[PDB]
Amino acid sequence: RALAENSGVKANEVISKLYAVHQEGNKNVGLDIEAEVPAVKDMLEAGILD
Amino acid sequence: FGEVLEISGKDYVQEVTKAGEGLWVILHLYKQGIPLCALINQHLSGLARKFPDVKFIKAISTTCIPNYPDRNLPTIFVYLEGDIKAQFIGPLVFGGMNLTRDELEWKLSESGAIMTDLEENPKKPIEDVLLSSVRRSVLMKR
Amino acid sequence: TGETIRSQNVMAAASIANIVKSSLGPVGLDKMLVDDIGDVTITNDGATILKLLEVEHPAAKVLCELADLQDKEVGDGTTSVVIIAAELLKNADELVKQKIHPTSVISGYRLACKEAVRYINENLIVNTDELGRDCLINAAKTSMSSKIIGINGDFFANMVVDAVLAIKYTDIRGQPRYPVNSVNILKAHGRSQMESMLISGYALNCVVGSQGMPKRIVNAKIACLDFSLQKTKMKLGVQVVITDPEKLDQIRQRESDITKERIQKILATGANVILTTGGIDDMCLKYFVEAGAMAVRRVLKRDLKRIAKASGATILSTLANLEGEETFEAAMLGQAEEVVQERICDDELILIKNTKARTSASIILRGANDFMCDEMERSLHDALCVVKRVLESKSVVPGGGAVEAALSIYLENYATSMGSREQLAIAEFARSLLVIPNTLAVNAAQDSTDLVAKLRAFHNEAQVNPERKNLKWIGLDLSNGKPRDNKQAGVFEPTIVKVKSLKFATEAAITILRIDDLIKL
Amino acid sequence: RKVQSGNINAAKTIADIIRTCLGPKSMMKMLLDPMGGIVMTNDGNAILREIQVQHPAAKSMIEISRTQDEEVGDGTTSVIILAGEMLSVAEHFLEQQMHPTVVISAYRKALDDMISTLKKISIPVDISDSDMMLNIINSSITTKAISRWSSLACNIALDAVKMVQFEENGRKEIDIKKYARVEKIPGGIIEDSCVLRGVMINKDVTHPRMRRYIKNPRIVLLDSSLEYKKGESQTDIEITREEDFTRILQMEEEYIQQLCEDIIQLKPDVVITEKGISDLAQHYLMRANITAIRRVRKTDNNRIARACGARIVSRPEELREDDVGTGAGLLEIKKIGDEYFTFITDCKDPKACTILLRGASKEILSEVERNLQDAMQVCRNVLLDPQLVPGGGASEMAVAHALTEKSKAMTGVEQWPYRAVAQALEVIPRTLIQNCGASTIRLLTSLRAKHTQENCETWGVNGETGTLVDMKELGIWEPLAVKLQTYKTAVETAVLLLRIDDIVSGH
Ligand SMILES: Nc1ncnc2c1ncn2[C@@H]1O[C@H](COP(=O)(O)OP(=O)(O)O)[C@@H](O)[C@H]1O
Ligand SMILES: Nc1ncnc2c1ncn2[C@@H]1O[C@H](COP(=O)(O)OP(=O)(O)O)[C@@H](O)[C@H]1O
Repeated sequence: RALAENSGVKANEVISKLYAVHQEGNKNVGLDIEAEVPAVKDMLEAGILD
Repeated sequence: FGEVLEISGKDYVQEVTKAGEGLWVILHLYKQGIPLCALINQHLSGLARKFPDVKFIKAISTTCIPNYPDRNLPTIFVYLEGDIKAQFIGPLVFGGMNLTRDELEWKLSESGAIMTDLEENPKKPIEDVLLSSVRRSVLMKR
Repeated sequence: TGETIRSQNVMAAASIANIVKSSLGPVGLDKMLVDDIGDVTITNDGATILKLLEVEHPAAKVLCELADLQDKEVGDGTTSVVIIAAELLKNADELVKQKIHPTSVISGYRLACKEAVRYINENLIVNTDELGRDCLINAAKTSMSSKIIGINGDFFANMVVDAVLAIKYTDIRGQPRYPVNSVNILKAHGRSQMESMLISGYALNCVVGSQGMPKRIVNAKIACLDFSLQKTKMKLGVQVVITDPEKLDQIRQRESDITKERIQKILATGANVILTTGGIDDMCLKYFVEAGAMAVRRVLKRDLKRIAKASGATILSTLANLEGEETFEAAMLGQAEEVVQERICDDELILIKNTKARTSASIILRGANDFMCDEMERSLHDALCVVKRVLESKSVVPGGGAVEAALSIYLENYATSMGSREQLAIAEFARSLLVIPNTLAVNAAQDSTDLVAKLRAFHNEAQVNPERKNLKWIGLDLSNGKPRDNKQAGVFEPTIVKVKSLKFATEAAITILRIDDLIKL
Repeated sequence: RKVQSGNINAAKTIADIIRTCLGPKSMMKMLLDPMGGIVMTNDGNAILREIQVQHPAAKSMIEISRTQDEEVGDGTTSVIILAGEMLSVAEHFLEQQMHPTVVISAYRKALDDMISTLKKISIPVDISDSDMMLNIINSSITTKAISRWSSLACNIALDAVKMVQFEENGRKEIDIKKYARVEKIPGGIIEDSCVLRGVMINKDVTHPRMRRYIKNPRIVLLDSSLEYKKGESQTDIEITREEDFTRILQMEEEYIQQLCEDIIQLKPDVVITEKGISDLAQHYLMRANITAIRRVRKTDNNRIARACGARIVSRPEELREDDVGTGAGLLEIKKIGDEYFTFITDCKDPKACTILLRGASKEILSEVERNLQDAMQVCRNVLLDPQLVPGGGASEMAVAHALTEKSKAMTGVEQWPYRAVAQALEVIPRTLIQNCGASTIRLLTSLRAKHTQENCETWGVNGETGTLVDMKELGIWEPLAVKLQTYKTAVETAVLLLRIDDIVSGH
């Protein structure tokens, strides 16, 4: 929610999209404009780990 | 007749000193910004179109009693051309915004003696709990 | 003074224009109005709110007067004019404050309106029917609210188009008139909703309590009667001065012996069944059944009026009172072709085949909720209004908010190509035109900033590359926030209404801008 | 977005007044008077009628509750509580982003799901026997009333309900309000109440001279157009002198003479008259082989308009040959008691029987009146739909569980308002537990853990102890149409209060 509210769009639709795809655990909202509303990206092949 | 009419000061001071006999007159006041005045005016206009036997007067508060206080609410003055017997002072005797023609014709009881069996239940009160219970217990045991 | 009163008038006009702003289109909230008495009225109409509202400003008063004058002659389009005038005023306020003579911006607005009218008049549609009223699959689904049934809507659309295209009317001798509108309805309960039939000739009221007519032969022509004979008084026509106690018991036989010649003259040539309302006796029918003349009961005033206005057989030309000893003419004789009582929906109603002048279709509903009578009625009303408005006038425009963008682009291009003193006025007039799509997108709970941008980007391609003029005219949608082509399934609108609305808005803006001061001079 | 908040604030304020007045163990309110009076009562209707508010939403809710109480008669208290709870759980939590669009669709879907769940849980019943109906009536009427002569009263009410129905034609229309009244006469034993034809006649018939006795004639009533008028439509004759007055008597003779050759073929009797009584004209009228009565009030008018079917129109003479008066009707003026009583039996429009009770003072009158009223209301609410639902707090839990399961299975976007409106149905059990005097959290948790096993939807909370008991052993059942009407009214009120934009003034 804090990551989606500090970008430019809302956070309810992002949460609904993240909860509606699948329980894979490798999906997260991006940073570009083409990744705010869909928020369907695979961060495993990009290189974003913690 | 059967309809209200705007009155002035000369006609009022003439009707006061006229002193007739069996002529019924009902005068009312008027105030701006109060929906109760318009409601009672509509009620009187609807009632006057059924019993053409009593004169109605719709006076303005700025024409009578120039030095009026704050508690000078528009009331109803029923006169017998120089007789005083009913002075409905205070809107608490009615109910407020829940007023109808039956309550008006029951509170009047002087401009058309018909009595449509309204004296048996003019207004439904609030029945008590303890008083009614003890009354029923006294009546049943004796 | 000078500018302060003008700013106050502009602020008042902008404040009075924000009340009917959240009520444009079919999707809108309701508004409550109190008469300072105790009664509240809930309505969401653009005209009822403006009609029932108190005013105290001269500019607001003249604006309401102009709106009423426009609505007295134009059907719809009385809400967007106020918003257009408010936007024009709020855009010209900055121009006036930027040290510009109001005459210059007035002339610029006039030139922009003239150019817009000239560009609009060159973009119309010549054809009135496209593959049977927009393929008869798209012109009926958008004009019908489908909330409980929509799987078998194709059959309903086919029935509607067949009822509205087959029957026509012509009476002005100059243009085809609108077809039938007050068609007969029959609300049924507990029937097969997956099956419907269409028959010709409307039926009258159901005869209940007097169905003792052995109808076994095919008739031809019928008649009609407004009054009804009776031994005693009951309706109008009975005299009150003649006092005869020993004559009321034999007045029925005398009336029958008098009307025997009329009954024989009716039975001659070709007429049998007569139409008599309630108030007749049973002895006359039993006495006339031996010759071949009968009478159908259960006749109301609505059926009599429909019969008089359909076939044209009037009765007032000859009969007017209870005196049945009038002349025998063909005016009070219902010239028909075939009157039979077939077995439909387990009932026996009057079925008139091959009706002169008009030929209505019996629309019988199915067993469902009582709200079905208001489902197809609005669609039929919209269809007849469309076919009666676009017939004599071929000046229609597709879509609802797909023309303002092109108009603004053309006005901006004209202002850029002009290069005179009236350059910023045309630009402001073009900018003050995107207030309807934005409001429609806001009221639809969508993003207007992206929708208007996409619409402008799609409309700029049609003007940059001249390829066609009929296609590439997409607009907005009501179901979702996606651009849809308003041509294959859109609803056209009369262009004369929009032209008159724009002219009235421009005139109101000019009149308001021409007002200097309101001080008592 | 401040008008909706101010509206729901007043809605919750109004709803949080008669909240502790539900169930057998209810509290009592007290209202003071500005003059110096105090009245204690436990009826929410009196408090709602005596209150005076200034917000339009409160007045609209009061009018809706009054209409619901006048149309049905049972279930006009929980509607406001449910509406306030739904408002406080939906608008006061899901309006931070301002989106009043999908909430209406969510409410409609929730209402449809609740209707489907309540329809797919009902059980059939039979109306052949009479003991089961009497037992159901006695179980539903055991609220806050006396118990001494309730069986006979309920049996008489059931008989009157089963006898007053005659307007059947496919729609099943039942009218007992303006079709069956109540009569009272003191004197005699109190154990003789039954049903009779019922004629509103006390001291209206006046016969100064002694004539023949009425056995079984054929009375055909006419109209009321023989008063102090000027004629039919012209002012040719008037009542201004003493001589010309008796001239009207001659005309009165004609007023019957032509009738002797009109539709008068069964020889009627009394006629309705509003004005016209004397010591000389009445004698001639009685000698003219006809009788006339006077003194007609509103009750007699309603009786002749419902039972006989008398209309009001400007047509006294020359009517239909077979209008009214079809059948042998006896009219013997009995001397039972102390007043004149008429028993018009076997005439036009049957199945219009009234009650006959002989009590004592006014307390007996009031108690039998309220008993008949509540028994007839219960019988009408039961016979309207032969479907019973186990109440007490068992169907709401199952409905909420089904709604939660459907919301979890659909996996939609607007699931939050759906869950909020589904979890806002456990207000009645919580109020019952609070009124009983126990823990409202542990009992609710136990009920939720019990209403999720296998085949368990009739376990409610006892309204007298405070424990979970099965409804199959107690006997608490409710009708089906009342719950559906309550839910529909609550949904309509929520939709109306949620679609309020701005409020202005006008004329
Ligand atoms: N199906 C639709 N698609 C797009 N726009 C629509 C549709 N239906 C109605 N509208 C828009 O809704 C508006 C309704 O305006 P209306 O309330 O009739 O104005 P007025 O109140 O002045 O008559 C129209 O301007 C039209 O553009
Ligand atoms: N013996 C009982 N066991 C369980 N529940 C009961 C019992 N008696 C009454 N109740 C509950 O108390 C409630 C009383 O509601 P009531 O005050 O009559 O509503 P209203 O005021 O709308 O008529 C009923 O809904 C019923 O479920």
